[PDB]
Amino acid sequence: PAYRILKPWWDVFTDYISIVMLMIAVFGGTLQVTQDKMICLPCKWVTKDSCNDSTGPTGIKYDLDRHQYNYVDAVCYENRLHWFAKYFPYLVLLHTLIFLACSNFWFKFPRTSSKLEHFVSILLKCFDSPWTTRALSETGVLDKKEGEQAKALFEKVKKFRTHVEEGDIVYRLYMRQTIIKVIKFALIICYTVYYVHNIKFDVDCTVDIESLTGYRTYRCAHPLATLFKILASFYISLVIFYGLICMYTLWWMLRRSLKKYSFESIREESSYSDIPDVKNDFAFMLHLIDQYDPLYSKRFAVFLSEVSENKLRQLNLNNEWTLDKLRQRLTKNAQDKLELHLFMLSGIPDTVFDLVELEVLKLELIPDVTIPPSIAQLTGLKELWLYHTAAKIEAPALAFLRENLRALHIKFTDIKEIPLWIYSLKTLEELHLTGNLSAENNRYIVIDGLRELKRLKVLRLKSNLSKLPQVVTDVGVHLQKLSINNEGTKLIVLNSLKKMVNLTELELIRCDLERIPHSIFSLHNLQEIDLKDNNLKTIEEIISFQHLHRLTCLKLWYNHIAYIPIQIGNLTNLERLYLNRNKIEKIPTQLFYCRKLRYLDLSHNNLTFLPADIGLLQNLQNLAVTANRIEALPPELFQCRKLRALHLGNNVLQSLPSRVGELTNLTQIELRGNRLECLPVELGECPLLKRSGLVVEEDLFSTLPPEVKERLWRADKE
Amino acid sequence: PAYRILKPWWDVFTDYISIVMLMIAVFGGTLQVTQDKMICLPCKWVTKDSCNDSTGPTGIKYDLDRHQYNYVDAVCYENRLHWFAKYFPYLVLLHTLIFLACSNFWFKFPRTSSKLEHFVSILLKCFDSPWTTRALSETGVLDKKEGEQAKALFEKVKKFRTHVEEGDIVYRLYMRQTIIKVIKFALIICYTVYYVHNIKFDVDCTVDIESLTGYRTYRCAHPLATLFKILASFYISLVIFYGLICMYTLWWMLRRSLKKYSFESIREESSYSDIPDVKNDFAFMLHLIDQYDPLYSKRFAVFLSEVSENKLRQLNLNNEWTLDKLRQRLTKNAQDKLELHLFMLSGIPDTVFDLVELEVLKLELIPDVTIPPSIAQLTGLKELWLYHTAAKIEAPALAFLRENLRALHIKFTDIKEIPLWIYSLKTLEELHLTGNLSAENNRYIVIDGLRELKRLKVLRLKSNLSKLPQVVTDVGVHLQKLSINNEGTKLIVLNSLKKMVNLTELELIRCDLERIPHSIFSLHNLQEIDLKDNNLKTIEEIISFQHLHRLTCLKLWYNHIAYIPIQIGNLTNLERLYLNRNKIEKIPTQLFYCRKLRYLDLSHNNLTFLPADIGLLQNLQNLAVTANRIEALPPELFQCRKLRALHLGNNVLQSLPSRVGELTNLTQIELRGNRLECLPVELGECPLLKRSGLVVEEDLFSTLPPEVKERLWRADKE
Repeated sequence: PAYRILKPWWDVFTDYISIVMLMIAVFGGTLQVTQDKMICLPCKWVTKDSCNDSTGPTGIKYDLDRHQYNYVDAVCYENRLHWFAKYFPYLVLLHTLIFLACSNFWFKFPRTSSKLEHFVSILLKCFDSPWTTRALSETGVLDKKEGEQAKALFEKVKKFRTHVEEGDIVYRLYMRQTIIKVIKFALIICYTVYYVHNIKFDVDCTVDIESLTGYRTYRCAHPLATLFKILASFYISLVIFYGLICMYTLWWMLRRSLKKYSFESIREESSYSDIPDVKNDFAFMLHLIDQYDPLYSKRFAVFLSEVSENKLRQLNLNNEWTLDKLRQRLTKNAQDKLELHLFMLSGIPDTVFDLVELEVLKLELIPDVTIPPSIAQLTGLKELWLYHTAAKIEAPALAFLRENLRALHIKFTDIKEIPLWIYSLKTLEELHLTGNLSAENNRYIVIDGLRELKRLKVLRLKSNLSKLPQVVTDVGVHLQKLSINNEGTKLIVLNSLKKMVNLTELELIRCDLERIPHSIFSLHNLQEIDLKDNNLKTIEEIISFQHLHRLTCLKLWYNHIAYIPIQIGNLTNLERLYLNRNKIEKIPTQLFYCRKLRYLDLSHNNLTFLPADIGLLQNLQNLAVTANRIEALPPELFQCRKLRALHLGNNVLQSLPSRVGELTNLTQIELRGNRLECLPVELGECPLLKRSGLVVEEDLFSTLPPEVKERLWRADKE
Repeated sequence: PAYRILKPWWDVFTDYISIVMLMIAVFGGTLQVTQDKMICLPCKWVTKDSCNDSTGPTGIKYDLDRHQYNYVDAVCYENRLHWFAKYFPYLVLLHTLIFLACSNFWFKFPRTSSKLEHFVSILLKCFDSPWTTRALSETGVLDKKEGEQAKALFEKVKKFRTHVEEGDIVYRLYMRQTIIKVIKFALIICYTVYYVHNIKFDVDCTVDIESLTGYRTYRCAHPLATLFKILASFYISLVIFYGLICMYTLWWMLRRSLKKYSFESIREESSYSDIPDVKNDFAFMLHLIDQYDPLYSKRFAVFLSEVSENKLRQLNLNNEWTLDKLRQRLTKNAQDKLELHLFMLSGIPDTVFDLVELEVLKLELIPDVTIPPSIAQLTGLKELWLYHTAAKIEAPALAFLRENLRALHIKFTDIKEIPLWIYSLKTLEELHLTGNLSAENNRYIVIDGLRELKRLKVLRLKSNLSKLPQVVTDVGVHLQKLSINNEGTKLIVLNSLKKMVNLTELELIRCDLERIPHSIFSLHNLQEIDLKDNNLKTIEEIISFQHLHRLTCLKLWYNHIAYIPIQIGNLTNLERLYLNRNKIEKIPTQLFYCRKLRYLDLSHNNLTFLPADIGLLQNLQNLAVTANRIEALPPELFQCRKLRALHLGNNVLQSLPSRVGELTNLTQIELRGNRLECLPVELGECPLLKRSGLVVEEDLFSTLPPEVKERLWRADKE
């Protein structure tokens, strides 16, 4: 059936003893009801209310009719026969019924019956699940339905365990009913042994009946006395055994503290040490199961272990993300390297470590992930991005990283979630800290270990830092690229950059400087300068940039500057100048003294006209003047032949010179938003020009001869 | 039901006998309770407390009313009727109940009830499993679910076997209850046969009742005496049969030692000889099953054989390692041919032999590997790798390998674990021994069979040779490439290389020569010679190498040479020369006389400067001068234009000569570890120059003008 596992050997022994006692009770009751007469005979001679018992023999004449004998039998039976001899079977029946009631009370009381049914259903479901079979076998691939069933079983087992530990009702009812059984056995044995000698075959009744029969005392015989006596002896022996069993049950329930379950055997033998001991009302059920069969408890033990749940989740992720299905999700970043980005995953699948070709791994919002040593299988992995991810490392994996790690990007909201092994990677070249290093008024101790990286070359601090850290200044002695994104927070250098003399990039995006630092003049090794959104008003510091012999990538876009300084003519080695999103009205001629410009870009600025000496800069390749008040392009703009990109959008350009055919290198040109009424007929005289190379509105697209349109459409096939 | 298989014929016979005895008990009980009266009559004439039994006949007047007769009947029934006549049905009921209880004890006792239920569940599952059907049919294609279920059933059967052999409980209870049955039958027969004569129709009761009736003795009649007597005879016959059955059960359990199961008939008939005998508490259940039906035991026996587990593993391997998986798992080795690597696999999947394009097979740590004839299905297979695997091959597959096998790789630690059929492979061309052939005071007898293979070209002995085996000396007269690696173990020749006349490769890696052997001079046909890690001291024997007019690949790295002899100039055929990892203070100029050097490399040498004569080596391709204290490079060296690779690591260099720019065939060059600070501009103009070709420090790369960097990186794509 179903509840056979919930009854220990003593319970079934008591059940069978109760059945035998019920048979005794019904046999005695049938005996009494069918015939329990008391055959009484008056005796002539009386010796203190007792019969004296003092040619051929002859019978004794009593002159009593049959009905008088029946009456004296009835009176002597009701009055002078001991109540035990008359009511033994009924007392046995009542005691057996009470024993059965107190044995089955917890099975029938709904408050505990529901809990028992829930526990047995859960135990049966957890006993036969193949996940338990696999876990016991281990002491590769499982079906999705099986994994989902195991996950649901884990969840409901945990919820049931949480719900049950506060009950403490099944154990209380079991203990109370066992106490009732023990005390009932004590009383039954005492009174039955005391009164069993009170039943006998021959009895004497002096019932005081003279006016109806004529004799006072009667010698009476009870035919069932011997049978009732042997039945009482049998019932006494049965109750003795029942009481011994109940005493054993009490001793078992009072010498173990059954509210606490050990659960140590499996966790010390199978090494499943992460199984906490259960509280009251659940240790009792497990003890009962142990008394029935320890294997059920052993198989149910796996569902309470965190290791089992964790490896179940890992197997679920392995099934969900196969190798072929995961190579599909591989993507390429801007740097053209294989990138695997995990988003909102429950963890790191172990199948991702089979991709030897993996090069970039990005982890974003995965909770409490431990990088398994299987990462040692990978070879080409160089970038690891942990955005809001706390990753814990193992010993072989940490050494593998310290040997073969190149890049690391981490974003964090609190310091406590940053890796504690980040400093152990002494070969990391580039680091990207986009968290919030401003702890509780600390001197950036959380990054004080940045000096450990002796091969650190790129820094990407974006943490709203109020000032450049001492540790950063120390580590910048061998730093190639320094990038600070202060998000508009005011930053003060205060003579802190001259320590670094090997920096090549000094990106200062949103540092809110408002002034070009005076220490940047000491970094003659700087080549790329970016000052986006620093609220810079005066940029006359170009008067000191000529000492920097490698200044070639001066970028000053997204700023508020009025007039370009003449000191630009001081510099000569400028290759990429960017001054977009500014308010500049006049373009100086001396700016063109830098004949090495390649990617000059002046777009979204309050410009008015293009100087006619731009042809003097024949090395120009790109020039984007989108969103500017440029009335017309001067012809000298087309003197250059090396120009490639030319973006003139949202500009008031009424006319376009026909000499566009002079430039063969003009690849992409953008003229959307301009006030053009007709297009040059030499626009098609460019061998290298595709559909994406021309960006104009359709309405004016047909004003040119259709032949060049057909040529362009023919060249746009592939 | 389910336990009918667990009850032999004696069990069901005893159950039916107990049913019949219970019918006797209830019939006798109903008889006694319904009417068990004893009709007594007083006798007037008495002879020693016994009735004497001494015109028309007339009745005898006793002057006793009916109630006096009832009283004397009751008294004579209780006192002078034998207890057996009154309590025969109740004793029969008690004995029947005890017999039933001791028969069903083990089924109802939970400790053995759970074990029996688990055993019968496992037996029923293993009886109808189609895996047993296949195994018995064998004395094709199997579903994945069926195979998984079969593996799980195998595992749980093994676990149950491990759990049960320590029990020894069910057998003990069965033996004890059979002993109880036998002794109870003995006592029942004794007392019942002794007291059956005590029941009789006519009885005499001298009950001493004079004050109530007036007669001393009474002749009484028991109406049920004859019915009870025939019932007792029937019950005695039934008990005799029951006792004989129990005696047979005891004899069956005491002449076979049921703790141990032979299990040898099936394992000797079906060739499943690998079925170990089961221990106690599990052999007993098998004996019971044999008593019921041997077919259940035979079908359950397959799960206890290692052979069935092995073939189930093989089938699961074939189902798992599908054709597509192995096809995708094929790799390209260094030799540019299809290769497949098997690591720690339990066997070779049969789907592997369906990859006709396979050419190289690698097996490592595969235990008890058997090559089926289906390897003849493979056609492109040419090399076999047997790493720590003992391969067993049949006649057709052996012929296929004798006809279509080129190379062989075997790894071992013992002599015996190598294949004994290796010498049967006539068309073998390459051999790879990586074991320990140094046996107990033998002249390498095991490899003595190498004389069988006259078609061999490559021999790769690696067994830490102390003396060259005579078999190798005799077989080297037709050998092409001989590579020997003793891992620093001493090697002696004593005129052992003179026998060979046509050898070309003489790799003597880590053979602890400590001196150049004098037997190598006779091998004028050698072309490649290497003496790495041979503890050499002086190499002035080059005068004896003038006989070798084909010596072009003499390698002497990883040695200890004080200086290069001046006899190198006598030779002129040097094309690949190596003296790496040595301590030589200067390179003599005569060594540069040989104009046809192409792969001269001198790395990790204590060299001071390179003579200008190195500029006459216009034919040199690769030159490695890493870890050399060369202060400057001669301009004459850069005059050549056929140089292909120049590696410079950890060298004393402050600047690079400016005439390298004239080089156009320079494919690659490295300057890592040097304290250089200036990179000449003319280095940026070269037809053969890419980012991979020139790898230098990041800081030093920024000193060159950037205009060529964009052009180079734009062509770095393809």
